[PDB]
Amino acid sequence: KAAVDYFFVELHLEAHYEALRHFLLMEDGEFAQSLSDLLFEKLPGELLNPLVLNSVLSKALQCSLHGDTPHASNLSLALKYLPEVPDVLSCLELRY
Amino acid sequence: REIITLQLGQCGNQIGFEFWKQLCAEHGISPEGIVEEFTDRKDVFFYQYIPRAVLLRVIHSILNSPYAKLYGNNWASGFSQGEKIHEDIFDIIDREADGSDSLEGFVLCHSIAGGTGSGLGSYLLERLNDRYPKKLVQTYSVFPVQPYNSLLTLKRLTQNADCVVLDNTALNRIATDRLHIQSFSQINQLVSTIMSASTTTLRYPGYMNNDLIGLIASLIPTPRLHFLMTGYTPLTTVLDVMRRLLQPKNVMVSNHCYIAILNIIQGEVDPTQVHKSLQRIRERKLANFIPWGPASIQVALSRKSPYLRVSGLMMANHTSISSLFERTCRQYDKLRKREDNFDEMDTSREIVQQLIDEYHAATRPDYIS
Amino acid sequence: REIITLQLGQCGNQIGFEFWKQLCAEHGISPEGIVEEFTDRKDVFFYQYIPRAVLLRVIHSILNSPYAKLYGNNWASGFSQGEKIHEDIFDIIDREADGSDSLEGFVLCHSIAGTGSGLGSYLLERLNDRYPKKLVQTYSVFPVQPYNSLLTLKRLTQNADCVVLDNTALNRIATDRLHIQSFSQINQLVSTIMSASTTTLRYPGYMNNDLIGLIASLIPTPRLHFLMTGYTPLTTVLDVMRRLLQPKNVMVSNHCYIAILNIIQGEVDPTQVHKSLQRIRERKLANFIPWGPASIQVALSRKSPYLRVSGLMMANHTSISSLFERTCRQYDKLRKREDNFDEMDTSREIVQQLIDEYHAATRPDYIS
Amino acid sequence: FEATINKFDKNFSAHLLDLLARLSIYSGMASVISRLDFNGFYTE
Repeated sequence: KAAVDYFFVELHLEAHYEALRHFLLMEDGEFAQSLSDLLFEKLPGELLNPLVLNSVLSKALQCSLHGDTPHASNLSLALKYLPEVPDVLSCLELRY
Repeated sequence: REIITLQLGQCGNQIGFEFWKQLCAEHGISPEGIVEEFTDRKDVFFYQYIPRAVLLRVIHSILNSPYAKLYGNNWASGFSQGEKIHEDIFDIIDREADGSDSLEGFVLCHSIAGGTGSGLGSYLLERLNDRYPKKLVQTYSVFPVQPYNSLLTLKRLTQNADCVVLDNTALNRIATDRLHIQSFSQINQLVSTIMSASTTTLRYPGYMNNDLIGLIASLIPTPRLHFLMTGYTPLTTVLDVMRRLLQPKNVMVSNHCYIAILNIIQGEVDPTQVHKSLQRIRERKLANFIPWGPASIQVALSRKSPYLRVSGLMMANHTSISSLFERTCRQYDKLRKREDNFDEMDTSREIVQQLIDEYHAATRPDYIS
Repeated sequence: REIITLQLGQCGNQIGFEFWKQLCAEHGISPEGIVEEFTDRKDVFFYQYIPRAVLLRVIHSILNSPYAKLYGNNWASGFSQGEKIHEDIFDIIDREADGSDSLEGFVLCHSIAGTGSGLGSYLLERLNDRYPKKLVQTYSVFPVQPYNSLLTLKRLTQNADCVVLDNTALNRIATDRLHIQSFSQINQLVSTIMSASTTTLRYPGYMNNDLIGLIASLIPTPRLHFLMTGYTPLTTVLDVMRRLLQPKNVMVSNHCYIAILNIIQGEVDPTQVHKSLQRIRERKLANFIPWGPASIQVALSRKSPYLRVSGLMMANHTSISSLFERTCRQYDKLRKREDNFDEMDTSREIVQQLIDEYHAATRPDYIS
Repeated sequence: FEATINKFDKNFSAHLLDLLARLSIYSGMASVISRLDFNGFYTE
């Protein structure tokens, strides 16, 4: 009982869950509607270097109107595949 | 994306005022336009607080109100005055337009009951399609020589406004029944409530419908059948709300079927039962939809203002709205036989009769082609 | 470095006197030029304290005020009388320039509308000839009136090395949010801008510690040397930065900016400044020249302890050409309505060059 | 003189497109580009 209580009232375990949902599961509007809206404006060698996709996030969080907290950081917008070239697939991860 | 409002005539400036009172109450904004101590994105309507209002006699009393720190009778004459101040007034719109980050739409609060604004409303929509072709326009028109000024503005609203009707007749029925008034500032108390909850999904972020194009694109199927009606039940679980909404005793309007419904729930209700209420509404068959395409009903949740109980709004596109027009245009033919070219009144009567044909054709199982 | 200020005409002396009154209070200096007991750099404007001023009927109103211990209408008449006292008035400046440690500039406060229009144009030619390494910044004020207005414009486009304040935008702001309906009431607004214009020369800052630092940043080409002002509070930096770009505050009656300088005189948070500029780039509230790489500059400052968040904007906007056409157009209407009268068309010729210079600056190929 | 000013332009602009190149490849260090460019220039 003192171990579980130590998590909530001191390390904010209840916050992390209700925060990752704001970012990963796209619950908070004006963020997915601003992240996906930016990426979809482009569509190969572009849109793949850490100069645009590693920076589009730091431009996305400003338009969130919810976040910009110590929780809001640590959103590594990385990738896991190098696309060559009408389909419905664009592989890209987003890890807390 | 920022939203801006325009209020015309005597009516629009009155309900828009109480619309500004009720909305300013939702957030912790003092009457003096200053935030008090006491999540909610207040940037879509307010600009650092300053509201994006544009007011076009009663204005004197409006400044005489404690909210001062918050900023003829014919149709052709109302159209003439709009031309005499064409450039003078428009500068306010432009300077507020690009001074804003990204304009999304134009909320229009006006009346069509023979007022100078009624013509004034007809002019602005023509120019709003002239200058800005990429800006949506929404209008919360209100219904009552009165046949003349009413049917004319309908000619402009059916081709300029891409999207909410409110008839004073069905409102006063609610007034005498559940408020027992037997005034103007009495019925608008409920009217401002409809508009306030109409933008619950905009001021508070949610998953779906985070923009004005997110609400309208689903309901309006074609640029012609672009008329909506509203419902607001709280005047208790989910099956209580949606069932009290579909009754004709609550609708703000004086075969037939629906095309699309939208129900906004503002409470903290248990979201586990929202699918159950959907089953009971289907099985009892309390509402009827179109036969041709698969038409459904959609519901989304949001949270009330924590500063201020389960509320709910119902937004619908019912083909019964065609009857209201028939009441109007019928009066025109009677006034056409009883009393420089009088040709604009012809094409106006002509184009609405195309719309009344477009509604009656949507209720047939072979509406396509 | 030091700066000697010159005040010409009735407009100059008053807005100059109100400028010194605001500054003497900002610092701990009593009206009798004695430091009161009660870190701010005061050697640039004050001489160890006495202001480095050169005043040029209205003088008696200053001599009778409690601040006594601190020291025709044709343009041709103004130009002629300056020629007669050339050596007299140039004897009080020479000693004022020499006696100075290392002179830097010559701030000039005057209105182009009668003697300050002419005598002002005369000193502007002599100053550049006598010293070519001294900057001449002029706080001109816009209003036979059309004639004298453009004549000085001829001198201000080749002599002055750098701020317009037009009375029309002063009258509009006065009746809008100040409810004046008065000269003594509009002067309270201009002096608030002047004392705020040089808020980076009275306090030791990181950058912009010299008068040539404020000038060379904005002015890209020596012809395009007209700037305008913006001053909002009559809260985060995003609120101030957005309210400054509203045309309701710009004191000026396609088109784009060349460079903007924002002055924040508050205690605002020093890390959120980059966050505000980022949202400005997204919403795209301001457009700039397409040819050269132009940016926006924002600088913080510290208010005097003896004397809240404010903000001022210094920008070089191409829309300033519109004001010149108004003066230019009115002249031609007077030229058809009435020794050689050839000095006017030469002035009319050179001012038209600047206007075309501006309209060609907003093209993607302004070069050549 | 008239022929060497244009040499510096080709020389100096070449180094600047190198600075803006390396300052882009990063995970601040990304907001510097918004301080070098504002007008979309150097977009090559």
